[PDB]
Amino acid sequence: SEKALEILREALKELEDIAKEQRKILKDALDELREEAEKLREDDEEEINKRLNELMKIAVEALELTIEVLRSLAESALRALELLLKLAEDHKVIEEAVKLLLEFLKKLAEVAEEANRLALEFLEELIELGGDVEAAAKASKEAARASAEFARAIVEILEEVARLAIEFIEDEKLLARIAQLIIKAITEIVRIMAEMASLNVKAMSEIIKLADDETAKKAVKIALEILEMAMKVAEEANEAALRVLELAVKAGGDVELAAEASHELAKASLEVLKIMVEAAELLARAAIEVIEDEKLLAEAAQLVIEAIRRLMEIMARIAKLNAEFLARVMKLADEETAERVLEIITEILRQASELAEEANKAAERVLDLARKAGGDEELVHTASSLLIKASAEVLRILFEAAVHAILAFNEVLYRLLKEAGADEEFLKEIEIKLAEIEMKALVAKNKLESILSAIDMKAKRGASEEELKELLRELKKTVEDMLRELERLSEESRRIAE
Amino acid sequence: SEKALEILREALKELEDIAKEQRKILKDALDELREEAEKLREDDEEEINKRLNELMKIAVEALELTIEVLRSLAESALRALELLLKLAEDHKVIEEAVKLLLEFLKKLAEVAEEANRLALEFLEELIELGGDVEAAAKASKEAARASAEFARAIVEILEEVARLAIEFIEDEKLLARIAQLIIKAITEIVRIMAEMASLNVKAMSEIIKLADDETAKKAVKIALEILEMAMKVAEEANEAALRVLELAVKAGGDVELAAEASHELAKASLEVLKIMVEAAELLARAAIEVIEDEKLLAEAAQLVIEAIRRLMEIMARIAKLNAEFLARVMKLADEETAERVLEIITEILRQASELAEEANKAAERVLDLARKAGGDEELVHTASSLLIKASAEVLRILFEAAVHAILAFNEVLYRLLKEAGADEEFLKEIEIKLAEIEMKALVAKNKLESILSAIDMKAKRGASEEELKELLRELKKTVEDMLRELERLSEESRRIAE
Amino acid sequence: SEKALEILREALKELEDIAKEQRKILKDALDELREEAEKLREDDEEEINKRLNELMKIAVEALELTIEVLRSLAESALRALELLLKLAEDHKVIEEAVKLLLEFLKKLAEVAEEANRLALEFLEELIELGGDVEAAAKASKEAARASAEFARAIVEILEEVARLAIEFIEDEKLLARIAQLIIKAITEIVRIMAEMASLNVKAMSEIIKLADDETAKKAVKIALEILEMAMKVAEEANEAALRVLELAVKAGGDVELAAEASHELAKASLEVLKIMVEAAELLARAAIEVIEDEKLLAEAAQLVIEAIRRLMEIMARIAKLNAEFLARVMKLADEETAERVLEIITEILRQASELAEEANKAAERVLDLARKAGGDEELVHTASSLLIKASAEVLRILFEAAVHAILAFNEVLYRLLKEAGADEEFLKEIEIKLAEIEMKALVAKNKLESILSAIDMKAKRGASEEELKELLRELKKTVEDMLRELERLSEESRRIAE
Amino acid sequence: SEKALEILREALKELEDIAKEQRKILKDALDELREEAEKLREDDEEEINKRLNELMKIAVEALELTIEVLRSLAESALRALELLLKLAEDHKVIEEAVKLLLEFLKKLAEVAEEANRLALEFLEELIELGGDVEAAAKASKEAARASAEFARAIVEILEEVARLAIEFIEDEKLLARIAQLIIKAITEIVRIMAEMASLNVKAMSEIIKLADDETAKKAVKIALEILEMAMKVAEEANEAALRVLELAVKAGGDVELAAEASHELAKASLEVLKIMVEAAELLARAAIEVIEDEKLLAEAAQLVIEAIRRLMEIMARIAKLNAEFLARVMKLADEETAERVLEIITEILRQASELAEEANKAAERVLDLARKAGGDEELVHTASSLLIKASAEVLRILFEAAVHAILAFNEVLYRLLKEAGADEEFLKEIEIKLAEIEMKALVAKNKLESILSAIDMKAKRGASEEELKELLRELKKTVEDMLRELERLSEESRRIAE
Repeated sequence: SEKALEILREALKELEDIAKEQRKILKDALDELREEAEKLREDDEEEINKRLNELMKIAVEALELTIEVLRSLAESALRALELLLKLAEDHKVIEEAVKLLLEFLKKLAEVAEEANRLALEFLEELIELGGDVEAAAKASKEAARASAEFARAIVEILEEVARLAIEFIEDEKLLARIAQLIIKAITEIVRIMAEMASLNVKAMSEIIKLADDETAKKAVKIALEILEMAMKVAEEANEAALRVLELAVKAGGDVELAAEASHELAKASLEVLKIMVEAAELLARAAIEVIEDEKLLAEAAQLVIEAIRRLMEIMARIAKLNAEFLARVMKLADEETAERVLEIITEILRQASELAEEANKAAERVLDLARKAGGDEELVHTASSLLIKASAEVLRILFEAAVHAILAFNEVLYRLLKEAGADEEFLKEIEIKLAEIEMKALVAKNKLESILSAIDMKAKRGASEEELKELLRELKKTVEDMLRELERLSEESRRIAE
Repeated sequence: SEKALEILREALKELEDIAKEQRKILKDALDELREEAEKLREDDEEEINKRLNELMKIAVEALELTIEVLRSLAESALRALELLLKLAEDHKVIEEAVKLLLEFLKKLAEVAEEANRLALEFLEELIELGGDVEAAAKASKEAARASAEFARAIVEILEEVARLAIEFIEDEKLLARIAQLIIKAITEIVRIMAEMASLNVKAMSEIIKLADDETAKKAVKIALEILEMAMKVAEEANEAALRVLELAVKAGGDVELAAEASHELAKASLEVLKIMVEAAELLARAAIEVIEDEKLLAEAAQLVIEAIRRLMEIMARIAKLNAEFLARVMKLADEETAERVLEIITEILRQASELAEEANKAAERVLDLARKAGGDEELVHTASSLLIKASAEVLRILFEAAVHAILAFNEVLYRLLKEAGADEEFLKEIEIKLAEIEMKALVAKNKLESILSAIDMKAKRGASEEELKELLRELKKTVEDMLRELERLSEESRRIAE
Repeated sequence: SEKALEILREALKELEDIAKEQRKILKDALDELREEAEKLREDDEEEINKRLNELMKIAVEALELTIEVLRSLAESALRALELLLKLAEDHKVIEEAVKLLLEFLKKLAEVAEEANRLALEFLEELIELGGDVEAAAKASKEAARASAEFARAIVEILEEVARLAIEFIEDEKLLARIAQLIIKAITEIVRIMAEMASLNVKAMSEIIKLADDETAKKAVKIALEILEMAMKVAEEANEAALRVLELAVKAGGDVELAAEASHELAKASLEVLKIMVEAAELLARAAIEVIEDEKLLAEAAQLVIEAIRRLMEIMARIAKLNAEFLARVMKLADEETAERVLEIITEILRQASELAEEANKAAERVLDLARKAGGDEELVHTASSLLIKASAEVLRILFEAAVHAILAFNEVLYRLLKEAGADEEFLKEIEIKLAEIEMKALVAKNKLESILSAIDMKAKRGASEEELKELLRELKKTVEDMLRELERLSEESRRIAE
Repeated sequence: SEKALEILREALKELEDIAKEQRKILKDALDELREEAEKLREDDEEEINKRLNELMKIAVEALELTIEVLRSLAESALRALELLLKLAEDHKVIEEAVKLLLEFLKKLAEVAEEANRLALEFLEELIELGGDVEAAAKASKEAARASAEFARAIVEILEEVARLAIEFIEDEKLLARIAQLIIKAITEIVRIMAEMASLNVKAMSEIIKLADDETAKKAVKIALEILEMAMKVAEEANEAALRVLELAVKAGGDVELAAEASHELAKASLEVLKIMVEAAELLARAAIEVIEDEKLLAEAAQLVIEAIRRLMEIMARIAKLNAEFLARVMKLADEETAERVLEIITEILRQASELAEEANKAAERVLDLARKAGGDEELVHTASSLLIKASAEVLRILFEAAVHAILAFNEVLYRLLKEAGADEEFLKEIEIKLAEIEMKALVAKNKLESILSAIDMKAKRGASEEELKELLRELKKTVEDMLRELERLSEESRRIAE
């Protein structure tokens, strides 16, 4: 039993050591490359303009190779855990092995972040030397894409570890613990990936300082591209984490603990999307302060606006998906953990609305920094219209999620009353009051849709921004009023019940 | 029981209210757009020529959006009925709920027609201002296409309501009532859609007044296009209505009542195709009186002729399809409701032949208005040849339907005699006389095909129109004589039977 | 019983009457077209050059339409027989009905041949007037293609009648009679189709008289195209006839009678391919005597050579397929009908070899008429090489068929000895002598392949024609010697048996 | 029994005779072609330049035809064996028949090699006459491709014979004998095919002597192409031979004998890949000594380097595949034949490493002959980098195979201990020590991957060749040390066991 845990501990220690040695090998090769570049700095314009691009290309190739080595190390660690699980029938050693393997994959993603940071700081030391700016930006984007690929591979290995633990586990007290531990590890991986992407965006922001109008615009374009792919990694980590929590719930893992795990996952990923908003806003600030035009200025500002639009949409989508998972788990849960899950869903949706509002403040700050820098006016108006439309979309989706939570909680109240052997006429009265809840909820949803339609009509027509802000304030008042009324009606249904 | 009916009544009242409020929102936004256009009328030629097109584009976007809101309201009303059906085991409340929901979907399609009328009257107020004519026609066609999409969505929701009523219903007296009520609602929807399309064609007819020869021809082209898509909606409404009547017949719904429902459906849809013929004829009159050419005149006249050809063909197809459904239901029916169904089929085919003849009179009026306005002669001859061919095609198809009705009635007489335990030699004599009926029917069909072939030969060769009219009179005499003879032979078979 | 036969007789009489009336309608319309053309002959060069082509196009449209009417009549007659078969349990009336329906489809294909002859004689009366030659040839090819389509439709209706007779029949004495009657009808249909194609080729041969070098070459090209599609109809009629004979054999139809039916089918289709060879040779004679060149002369001669190559190949393929069917039926047959089937297969292969040799004489006559008219020499050498290769291919295939017949007869002798309860050691000696037969047969086949390879090597190298004729004489001597030896070895095996 | 063996002996003697006669026919036709060419040599420049190419084309057509005849002979011999197997229940005659048929297919491939040699010597006698060089090279490549197609057809016939013997055989002592005999025959076929390809490469090497720089480069290109397709035939022969050995093992064929058969197969195919390396090196020597340039010289040298890269890769792949087969058969084998199989795998991997090192020496000799002849420097550096990468790849793959062998042997030791009914705690200790073996093996594999990654990083960066040679020496030291340590750990596990 414990001897298998010690053998896996030794193998994971050796894999951590080889990962550290591979990072040192990357640093050595990057140092050699930088020394060659510095030696060539003294010894034509075309010579430098060509060799610096070749050197950044082979340096990104070296980073991609070290990412491949680290991913192979991760797969071998997963295979080691697979060996250990087979070699063990006990639960204590199994849980200890999963904890140790999650720690190791955390350290491995940390080494990968250090390798990415080395590649980007070397690209900076190269731009010091006078290399290209479009080529440097492209090499940086390739670095970030290989890093995001490593993040996805680690997420899949974490999902496979969760699946092995589910398959070779017969208890709930421990299986839900493994669920929450795997979820903590996935949030850690996505935080490290978002940190890598934020560092790469800051590097592009320090690159655009010495670039031509068009070259700076291309740099901003592919910096928003790397932010888009980091967002894709965040969404994929969320989906895999939620798959893991669904598997355990399916296997009987504690209900309230899985609810707390999904809440913590939603919180961590909303913080990740917030830090990506922050990175995009810093990039937009630098672009506006260096782009130096009247047309490409507004073009880069509008492109950052599309990135923030996608950030808002992904915030809303992750909030809706976690609210729906909590709704299913509520459907399965209990008399009182169901109300705890409804309260937790309300918490997650309040957090998502707050972060969507912070994203709107970020986009408004970017559009004001584009106004003060004197950009195109049509582009700025279109960006403001797009943010009004996107904020309305987030209000719509979060309201739909809250209504779905209220419906699921009412259905759980009814399921509890039916299980507790109440009267038939009484249960008919409860099911008709729940039908009332659903009718008024559908009506509220379509009323929200109608008011959103009116706002979008005025927006595409080209209304003033102050006007749309007041109209959106009205829509928010209406949606909050309708949620409060629907909650009051559901509570009166519950009171009629008991 | 009744409480669920009242809850659904309240939800449908609120959905009717939100639909009315959405129509008011559309009117408000259209008023704002029209005021902006009028304010710009006073304040370049390019400025106006561009902004008026942008304004018509965003106004049609507003109409498309209000159609989307109304369709979402329809889906939510269907979901409300789904809730109510589940919440009810009683038949009276179920039937009352279906009646109320059909009334609501009638009012919803009415609101959609009002929204379409607003969009078209606004496009007219815009052409008053001097916008484009091709762009105005394209915006009008987009409006009509979104309206036809709403009509199809309502038809599918009606079919889903009929299917829910079929699934949650255990009786024939009431289930056939719901069948005929859903069919009345589908005829109402298709009448409203045809009215929207006729109004849009009249709007295009009032547009072509101030358009260039080619611009007027493009306007006429896409007005016939909107008539084609309204015809497609009529055919789809027929197919869905017939699917609904087949489902109930399958479930045991009264036979003679389903026959009366299919007869009324055929009658209403033939009136719809008649009003579309009328709209196409008015459009052709206006085009000929404004196109002002010798080549594009005949081109627009020939295009209206192709539209009338398609109208004739769809009249014939709907008549054949309803005659075939009545033939199947006859196959299932009875001793005497079978003869009632044969009489009703004769009525439907007489009505279809009368409306095909009225369509031929419409096309002849259009070709005479093209002759008097001095158009191309080859195009007019080709149009007359196409109408002779299409009228012959309708005669062929309606005759095939009548023969199929006679065959089905004879088969029902034989099935009745076999069920009533008659002799074996006697039943053999009856089945051989029915084989006689079928032999002479096949011969009659191929004789009609041969005479039609001779007419088409003379037509493609380029015969005179008076000549083809006399030859078509001869073909009609022959087909009526053969139908009378086949009916007499079948009646003599029935007399030999009893 | 007999009353159903009389009712079908009446329906078929009426369908024959309507077919005759449709032929009269075609003659009337063609007469009207020819009168219009003659009236225009007196009343520009472009006027005539355009209107004559339009008139031939609409005349071929009239022919295609009359073919459609005749095919619909055929389908209705099949449906009448279907009614009659259902209406009858007796065998005598069923057989009489099938005989009458085959007679009717014979008369229908005869009317179709008369219609084709009318269309082609009208195209001739038009070329008298001075129409195009390429357009006239294209209209003639379209006429022949519609006629071949009618021939295929009739073949499929004959196959369907054979299948109905098989399905509704319980005896062998009569079922094999119906098999041989359907086969006679299919041979009649393919003879009529080949006659239509030969008449069309003769019409093209009388057209090329007044055509330009290139126009005459195009006429010859598409005349060989119509011969190719008539060959396709012959092959398809063979395949459908053989499918019919296989079905009956499967159903227990007399074995020796099915063998005689396949022999007669092979004989008739070999005569059909012979008459197509004759038509191609007449076309080549006319082309060579009118093409009047040194390059296009040899081009048309080489194209006729490719047509004759395809004729040889299809002769060989039909012979092989019928020999294989007889081999299967032998496998099923008997002690002595098996030897009768082996003798009949020898007869069919002798007939196929004789007709392949006649095809070679036809191609040699064509190449001599191209030599005497002074054509290109490379093309003539390539044509002679292609005929040597094709004659060698036919020798190979027919020898393979004869060897397959000998193998099947030996296998039947062994099956008979095993069924008749002979000794085990004795049956082992017989099966090893049959293995000897198969070994030496495989060796003979590959020796034939090797000698054919040597001839083809010398041919592609460009050997003299007299030389290849002597080498082919040697290959024929070798194949006949090996067949005689293999037959002697099989007969000695049979003698060792008994 | 024996009589069937004698009948098959007679048929195979006749097929050998016809093959010999076909070779004589090819020689006769080639002699005639060469005489025509010599006669034309005396009797324009364009005349010769065209007719010599036409003559080489038709000569390669003659060779392709003789290959087709020989393949048909092979198929007929397979069919003869199929007859004989059916005709025999005894094992002695069956084995004698398979031995005789393998001898015959050996003689047939020998005749095919003689035909290929005749075609190539005739192409040489033609280049004596002054034909093209690109066309001669293309004709030679077509000859070699048809020869490789014949080699593949023979390999498939050998696999089919092995499958027939497996299907109609009930014993292991004899079935494993047939397995090893079929494997010897497949090694013989692949040796003959490699000899044909080496002769063709030598012919191209004697062709490039009188070719233009670009023409010589094209000749070298397609000579390496024929070497590539001969390598493909070697790999396919290996795969089919291994399929055959797997089938017998599946059927119960002796285990240790199948291991010896796979070892001998691997040895023979490694010798084949060695002789292909030798042919490529001779071709590169001739090219460098005749190409006479500074750019195309290095281009041809780099192309030979890619061919040697593919040779190294295929050596490694065949070694890995045979080691994996021996690992499976070990998994099935025994207590001591398992250690014999581990020793044999060590032998095969030592042989594969030695031949990969010889391939590296060949490529280094080619690059030194390109350095001394003064070629491009970038191309030579890229070739040296490619060989360092390929040698590292072969080290990686062979080490993976050796580790897989050690894992399989440990698993067999554990399976033996579990079968021999040892204690449960004892078996748990053994399975945890085997888990130790697997952990340290995974760590060793990823350490090898990391060091290989560092070498490839330095290589793509453009390190010096002496430097990479020392780094590769270090990687080899590390891999040998890790294999020795893993073997010592496994042996200590086995000692703890017993």
